[PDB]
Amino acid sequence: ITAVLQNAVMFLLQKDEAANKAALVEAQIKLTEKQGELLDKQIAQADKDAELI
Amino acid sequence: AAKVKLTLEQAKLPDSQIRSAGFQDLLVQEQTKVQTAQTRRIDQEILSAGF
Repeated sequence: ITAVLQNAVMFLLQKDEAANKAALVEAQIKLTEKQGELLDKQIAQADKDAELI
Repeated sequence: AAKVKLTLEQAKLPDSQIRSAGFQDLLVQEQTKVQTAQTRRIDQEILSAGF
């Protein structure tokens, strides 16, 4: 009885927010994808900018 | 790149063009004006002596 009670209490508190955390993580994954693309644009932009100096 | 072209044109034309044209014009005009002033001084002195 008591061990089952303790496990259920542990379960309810952490249950819901875990999925939300995972979705947040994958959204951050897409965000990093886009930042990488922007920096890929950055290198070529600077290289073309080279000779203005 | 547009800014680059601005820089290119401004460097190529203005500096050298102004240098050459201003130097030649100023030197020639200054020499001519100095000679004319000396001649005018001589003529004024001659007129004053005659007076």
